[PDB]
Amino acid sequence: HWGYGKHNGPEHWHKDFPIAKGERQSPVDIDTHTAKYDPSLKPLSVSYDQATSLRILNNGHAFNVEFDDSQDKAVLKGGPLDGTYRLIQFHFHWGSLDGQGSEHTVDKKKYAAELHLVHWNTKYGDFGKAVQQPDGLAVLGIFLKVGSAKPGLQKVVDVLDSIKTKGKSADFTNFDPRGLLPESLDYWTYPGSLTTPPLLECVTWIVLKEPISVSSEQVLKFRKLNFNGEGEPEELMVDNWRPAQPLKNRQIKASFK
Amino acid sequence: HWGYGKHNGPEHWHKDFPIAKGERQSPVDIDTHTAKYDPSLKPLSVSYDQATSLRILNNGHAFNVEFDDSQDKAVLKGGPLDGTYRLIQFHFHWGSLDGQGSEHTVDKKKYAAELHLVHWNTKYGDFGKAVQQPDGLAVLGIFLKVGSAKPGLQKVVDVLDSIKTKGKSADFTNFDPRGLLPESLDYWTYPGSLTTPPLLECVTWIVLKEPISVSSEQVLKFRKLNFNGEGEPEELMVDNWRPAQPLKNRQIKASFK
Ligand SMILES: Nc1cc(Cl)c(S(N)(=O)=O)cc1S(N)(=O)=O
Ligand SMILES: Nc1cc(Cl)c(S(N)(=O)=O)cc1S(N)(=O)=O
Ligand SMILES: [Zn+2]
Ligand SMILES: [Zn+2]
Repeated sequence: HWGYGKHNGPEHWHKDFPIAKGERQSPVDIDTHTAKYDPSLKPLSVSYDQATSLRILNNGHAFNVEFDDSQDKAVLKGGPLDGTYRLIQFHFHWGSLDGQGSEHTVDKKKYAAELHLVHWNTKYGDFGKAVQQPDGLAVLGIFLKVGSAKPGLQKVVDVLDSIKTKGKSADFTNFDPRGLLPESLDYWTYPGSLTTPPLLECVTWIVLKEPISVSSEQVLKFRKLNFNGEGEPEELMVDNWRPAQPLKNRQIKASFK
Repeated sequence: HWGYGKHNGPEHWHKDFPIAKGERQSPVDIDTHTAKYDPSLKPLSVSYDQATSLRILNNGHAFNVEFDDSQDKAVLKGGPLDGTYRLIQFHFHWGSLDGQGSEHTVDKKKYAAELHLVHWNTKYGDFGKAVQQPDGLAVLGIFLKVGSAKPGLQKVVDVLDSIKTKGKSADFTNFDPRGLLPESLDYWTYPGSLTTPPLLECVTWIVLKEPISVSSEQVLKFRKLNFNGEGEPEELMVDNWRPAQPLKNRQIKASFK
């Protein structure tokens, strides 16, 4: 029964998931002056041309847009990564107000929301096996700020009415995640973890420097979702972000000067 | 985006909810000289000894005090009712000034506010199924006039600061709704509807004749609530009442002579 409230939120998670106090937890604050440029990092390769989305699900804390990951259709490669990582799902974290919502921060700046594109390393065969490995996942993180609308996001926001409450799903085919990417692929990278329970330390984080812009009306529709099931008292799905965790013995690398 | 303003208030609701012009809409004016005494009505049975409140919520138009309705703990029976109705929530409607705020009127008299205790018929299993039935709900309505304070109301007014804006909730356990009841259970009854969208024609209305008294300071605290979300321009939550609707082919019955 973990969640984001006073009695079950991030400060409680360590009781059920002791790794919450581990050595490579996420998210973190990105200190842009301390991050070091690494000229040995390769360009990021984001190959989403054959992506095939299947479904969208309200899982009780956010919503996941799911993909067919049974062949290499949508893959992340290059950058800090060795080998091939297949897209399985994306989701967001967001706030109750525009001044908060992101998980990562940039010189302590919080964005209104953060998009996570989750990928698993094909050398481990399946997602479930991959999360047991220190290099099992690669998450592409993208900040959202409020300003102009993101056209490529509108098909997501218009389906949210149909998955308002916990446990609802809807068909969501033919969704192109390329419409959620900023112009630049300039990034920061560090070794970390899932930001939700079970908090497994299996993620290579790749956080893009350039935010995308979404409109106030688009993020308002996120905030009309519900944490609760149908027929239960309404609890708006807002503030589903974990705050920054201690960097400990890690270095954040920059792909750019 | 229905509400109570000039451009989205009760006179607009029929566009989205055509039943607003239906044959059994609420509230109504209670013409006390036309209501007929029915000696075949049984005494009302209000059994609230085991009620267990859980939470209070600002839903953007009023606030709801919610109950655990997963067993028969707080039930309404008798009167005009067949079977057992379980308490799910209560809320109020109120005005900007003491001369208005009630939904029902009594010989055209408007009270400062009106309390609605909402109950669903256990034969339909859940609230959501109950509102689809002509005998699905029973609402106990109680008028508020301004005079002496209502001691049993003060725990509600003191929590309102913590739910000032739309979408906020707070724990609200151990609240006894018996402290909101007048001495007499003398009532009027008629078949009607929800008074808010979706305006479903599923309610047996039971309106008590005896008002309760609340102090000016108590109703002032209702009027400090906000329709708006946090960080938005302030719009005081006042005048959240629907005016009287046409009686059409209905009879109001009185439990008393
Ligand atoms: N399965 C999963 C995997 C990752 Cl990697 C992440 S996150 N937030 O670390 O990207 C979140 C989730 S989920 N669906 O529990 O929110
Ligand atoms: N759910 C509900 C049920 C009833 Cl019955 C009524 S009322 N005003 O008819 O009592 C009001 C509401 S609510 N929460 O939308 O204001
Ligand atoms: Zn995430
Ligand atoms: Zn009401």
